[PDB]
Amino acid sequence: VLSPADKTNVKAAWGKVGAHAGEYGAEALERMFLSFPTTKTYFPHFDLSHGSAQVKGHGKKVADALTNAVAHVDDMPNALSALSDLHAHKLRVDPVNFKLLSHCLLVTLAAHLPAEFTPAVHASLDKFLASVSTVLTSKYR
Amino acid sequence: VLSPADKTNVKAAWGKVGAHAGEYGAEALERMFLSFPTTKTYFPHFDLSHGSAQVKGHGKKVADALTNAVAHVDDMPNALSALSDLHAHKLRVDPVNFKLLSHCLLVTLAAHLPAEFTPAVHASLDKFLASVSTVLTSKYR
Amino acid sequence: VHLTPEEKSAVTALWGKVNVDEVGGEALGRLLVVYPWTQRFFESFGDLSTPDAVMGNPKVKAHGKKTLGAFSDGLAHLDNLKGTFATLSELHCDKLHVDPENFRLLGNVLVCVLAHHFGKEFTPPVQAAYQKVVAGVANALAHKYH
Amino acid sequence: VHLTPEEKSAVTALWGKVNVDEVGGEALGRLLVVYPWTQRFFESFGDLSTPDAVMGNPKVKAHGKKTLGAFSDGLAHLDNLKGTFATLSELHCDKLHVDPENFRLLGNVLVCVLAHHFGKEFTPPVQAAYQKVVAGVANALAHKYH
Ligand code: HEM
Ligand code: HEM
Ligand code: HEM
Ligand code: HEM
Repeated sequence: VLSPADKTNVKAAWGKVGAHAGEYGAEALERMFLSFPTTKTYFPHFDLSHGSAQVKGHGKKVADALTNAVAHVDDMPNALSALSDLHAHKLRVDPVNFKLLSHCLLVTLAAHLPAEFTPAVHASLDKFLASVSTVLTSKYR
Repeated sequence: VLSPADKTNVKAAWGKVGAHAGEYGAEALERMFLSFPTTKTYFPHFDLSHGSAQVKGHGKKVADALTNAVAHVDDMPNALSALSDLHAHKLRVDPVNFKLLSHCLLVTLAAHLPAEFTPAVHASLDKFLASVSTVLTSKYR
Repeated sequence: VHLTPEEKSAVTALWGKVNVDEVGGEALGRLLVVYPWTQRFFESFGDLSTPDAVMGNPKVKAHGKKTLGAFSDGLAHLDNLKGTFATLSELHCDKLHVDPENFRLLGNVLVCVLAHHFGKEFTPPVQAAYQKVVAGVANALAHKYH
Repeated sequence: VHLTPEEKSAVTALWGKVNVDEVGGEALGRLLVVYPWTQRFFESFGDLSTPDAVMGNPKVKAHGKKTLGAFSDGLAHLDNLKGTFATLSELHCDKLHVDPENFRLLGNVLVCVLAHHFGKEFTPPVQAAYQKVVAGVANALAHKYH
């Protein structure tokens, strides 16, 4: 469960991301495909090279979805509804993969926010990213 | 989330367990300790030899708690309340281990309920142990 | 994998009793019903709408026997799993795009099926032996991923 | 672990800039804050009640230093992680009762701290190399469990 101190930490950190959200989104993905080669099996149609526009474009979608998640932190299941139907009925990405993106997202944040990536903010972001993951896979079965 | 069909499926299979729940709980644990040896790190203070009183007792404790969860399946959080606190503040078992016990409880059940362990009951059982595990872990952080 | 002499004997003695086609179809079937996301690869198989649909799907049954056949032949090479599955590992990665996580799921489903089929003869130590075998195969099948 | 010439040089060059004293105290402090259940192994350290408490705790600091220093010796023997950590492996299992899963969590927190400390110097390809290192270190530590 996300506490009020959690919700504050997240809003504050995601506030700094700002207009770089799209850019952080893409680096996180790149971090994922390089560190966890198995995740690439879901993008056989993309050019996965560094500087890829396809990666860039998807990085932007992801990041915007989370900006959406942050805006609706107390009503996440409704905000992410269409996204949770999509991955459960069409994409069908194995649940283990949400942990791998979540960690790459975290490392991307750490590398860009030297002053804001406190031990406590680190803990609320990891909690927040597990709740997004839980919502997105809630309809798998 | 568990559908209505799921709840019917779980109540039906657990019915058959009936009186053996306690012996089933012991066999599942012994299967866990043997297939997954790292789970033994949480029972250094137990005599883990086959047929030990400590295992059989614990086995019975675990089954009672499942039966309770089966009886109050429309309100698990509230029913397992005391159990979440204990595991969250005291025991502090890493969440990965709930998956391995869940698996050995499923193997136990397959082995003892030939007639009832259909494809559809197996799915409901697996969703059911995943919810129990989620409940048991919900106060970790 | 590392199995003692006694672990291999257990494994081979039980397997001797297996109807491959029969268990092949059942395990693949259960995977598809218990972990529906695994259905993504099987769109050309046809009707997968219900548990009965899946379990009665000839496409599923035939996939299941080909799958478990390959497993079955790997049992003869417990000392060299990687060597035996290296080509299959490459196919899975480069052409089929299968997340290795699927391999861990089938392994578990497989162990549930032997338990269902063997009842009490599937003892705790026999499980354990088989748990290594399954982990072994999944690791071997994931080793050429890149 | 298997590392390309580029990966070995990546790992090695960054490690050279690290002060084990402080990266260690940080990684451990963060493990205890982000995954509070790991605090079960450190009841004797005292007050781990608030993020500020854990971080300023001197026992956490000394310990983190001890851990990372051992970690450092492994970089030097990246070719035989198993043989290098065998003693500590037995210790963590037999005497300490540490679920090996904890090794994985620590590995992940350490990557986070490297990113945070170094920023844009810690690029994707550098990350990936360091992901291989930590995973191999974790497997090396869990090796003698039984
Ligand atoms: C925080 C976690 C995630 C979020 C918020 C997220 C969100 C999204 C969004 C917003 C879309 C585009 C939907 C549309 O507008 O058409 C999408 C598509 C997609 N997602 Fe997810 N996703 C997440 C995790 C993942 C992971 C871990 C994987 C695989 C490893 C994955 C695989 C994909 C794929 C393959 C597509 C479709 C790509 C295409 O064909 O353009 N997602 N995701
Ligand atoms: C299906 C999930 C689980 C259930 C229903 C469950 C239930 C219980 C119950 C009823 C007790 C005893 C409570 C009491 O005496 O007040 C207990 C204690 C305990 N559980 Fe859990 N548990 C589960 C999962 C786990 C797992 C996965 C592990 C470790 C791998 C674990 C480790 C323990 C430990 C170490 C104790 C205390 C043992 C003792 O000193 O008696 N539990 N659990
Ligand atoms: C023990 C584990 C497995 C083994 C030994 C195995 C083996 C095989 C073999 C022998 C084939 C045919 C290869 C050829 O064309 O020469 C194959 C193809 C295939 N496998 Fe796997 N497999 C395993 C697990 C899985 C899993 C879990 C999935 C997906 C959920 C999967 C999906 C596929 C598909 C989609 C094909 C292609 C079928 C076709 O083109 O008709 N496999 N597998
Ligand atoms: C993955 C890297 C790790 C390495 C290289 C490492 C190494 C060490 C070393 C060198 C010692 C000191 C033994 C001595 O000074 O005699 C030690 C002790 C210890 N380690 Fe680990 N460790 C690691 C991770 C962990 C983790 C993740 C945990 C638990 C969360 C842990 C729990 C302990 C405990 C409880 C002690 C004993 C401290 C005391 O006496 O109070 N270690 N470890």
